[PDB]
Amino acid sequence: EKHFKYVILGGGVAAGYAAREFAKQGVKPGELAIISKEAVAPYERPALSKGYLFPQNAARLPGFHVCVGSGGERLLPEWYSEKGIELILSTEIVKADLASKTLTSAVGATFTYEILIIATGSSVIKLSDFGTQGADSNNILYLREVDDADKLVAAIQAKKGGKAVIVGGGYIGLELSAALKINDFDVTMVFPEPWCMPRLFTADIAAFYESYYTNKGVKIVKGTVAVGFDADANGDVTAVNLKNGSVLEADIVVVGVGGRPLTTLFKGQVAEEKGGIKTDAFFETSVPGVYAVGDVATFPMKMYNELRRVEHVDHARKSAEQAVKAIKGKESGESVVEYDYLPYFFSRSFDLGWQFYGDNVGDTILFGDSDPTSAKPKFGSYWIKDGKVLGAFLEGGSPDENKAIAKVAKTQPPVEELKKEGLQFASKI
Ligand SMILES: Cc1cc2nc3c(=O)[nH]c(=O)nc-3n(C[C@H](O)[C@H](O)[C@H](O)COP(=O)(O)OP(=O)(O)OC[C@H]3O[C@@H](n4cnc5c(N)ncnc54)[C@H](O)[C@@H]3O)c2cc1C
Ligand SMILES: NC(=O)c1ccc[n+]([C@@H]2O[C@H](COP(=O)([O-])OP(=O)(O)OC[C@H]3O[C@@H](n4cnc5c(N)ncnc54)[C@H](O)[C@@H]3O)[C@@H](O)[C@H]2O)c1
Ligand SMILES: O=C1O[C@H]([C@H](O)CO)C(O)=C1O
Repeated sequence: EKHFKYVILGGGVAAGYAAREFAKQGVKPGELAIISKEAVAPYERPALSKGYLFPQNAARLPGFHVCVGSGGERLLPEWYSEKGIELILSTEIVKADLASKTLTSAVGATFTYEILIIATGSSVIKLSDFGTQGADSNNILYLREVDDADKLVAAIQAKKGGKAVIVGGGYIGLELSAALKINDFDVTMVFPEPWCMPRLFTADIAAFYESYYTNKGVKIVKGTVAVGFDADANGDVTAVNLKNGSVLEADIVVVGVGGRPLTTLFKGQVAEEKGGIKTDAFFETSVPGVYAVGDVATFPMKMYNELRRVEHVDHARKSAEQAVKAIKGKESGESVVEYDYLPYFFSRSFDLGWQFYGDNVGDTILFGDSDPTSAKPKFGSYWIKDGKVLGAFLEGGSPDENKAIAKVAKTQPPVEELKKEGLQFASKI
């Protein structure tokens, strides 16, 4: 049975960033462990949908260990041992007893803590979860962890020049459709909503990305879902059957239909809200000494006076740091500031890249141009509620422009004629 003062459960983004902050905060050898089911030390998960998939000069471990994704120092396994931070890899925790402060691995082993950080991230939703016919076929692929990414790269090699079907029109769909096309596949994206990224993109924004993709030769089939798959005698996928009776031939299927917080270890033991583990502004759960960070946390979003859960990397990094600051604060007597999060989302594909800051509520307007025949296109939007700008999006911004939209979102300036020189508005705030 192992004993640690601090245990981080999960070896992902939030775990690595927590490890960095513990080290900044003076953690001593033998005090901290990170327990992860993965076989590798924490890494910047966003690379798996982007650089990992380049057909040459691809990202690979140990390159994109944390914290290189935010311009930080890289934490190789050897950083952890030299600091006496125990990485316990290839270890899945299958039970957590918060009353006894003990965790039990799949293999029977046991681990105790005085302070626990839950950083278990999200599951990948799978068509097999739905019981979809033929969803067990080979080369139907998901992307959450580096092991999944390796399987996809291997399929991309095995099936080169063939046909790929991307199921889903969220972040994964967007990024992976682009990656497959760059890898020389005939690519078709299939999704049920009226335009891609329906939660964040407006119809205007979505139409830009759809036309851009179309121009790159990506086929887009809207208004339907996969209801079945054909497989060959070896059980490899050969076609995707759609709700509307169409069939798409496929050598590879990539599915991105959402993720859900991995919180079932704690079912009944902590308070839960909006699908995640409820926390305060310090990431502390119902149970004292038990924190929850990253994708699992439902936490108070100061600037919008609501609880929220966020499933993006910037929050994973920041929430991790905050927890460690709160823990360390309590040891010498806090105060620590409440988490004050400004939402930051972003995606890049092909030669495109956008950022969004704030909250996408209220009425929207589009500025700039907007032309999918490029180059490089530069256009944005503002979300306006109660006479204030609450949210801002920009595709193709320089660093000063991106900064300027972030400042709009953080300061919520009043407005009416923005559309006029939209970007200039941000540049003058
Ligand atoms: C492929 C991909 C690309 C993405 N790209 C972007 C992007 O470009 N921008 C952006 O904003 N967001 C992106 N995201 C979202 C972002 O990566 C997440 O918000 C972030 O990883 C959350 O970090 P976290 O540590 O909560 O969880 P995760 O990094 O998932 O870490 C969870 C860790 O806990 C381990 N775990 C879970 N249960 C157990 C257990 N029982 N025992 C031991 N270990 C366990 C997992 O294996 C993992 O190591 C991306 C996500 C994916 C999947
Ligand atoms: N740049 C980024 O921020 C980025 C990039 C990659 C992954 N991710 C994260 O990774 C996780 C997984 O992403 P995702 O794209 O899978 O989730 P997502 O929630 O961003 O979107 C999933 C999409 O799946 C579709 N959907 C739901 N059921 C479906 C079905 N039966 N058939 C077809 N489509 C269906 C909807 O169009 C929805 O838009 C999320 O937490 C996401 O935030 C983030
Ligand atoms: O935040 C990120 O982490 C990775 C970095 O580029 C990894 O260095 C990535 O691709 C991002 O968008």
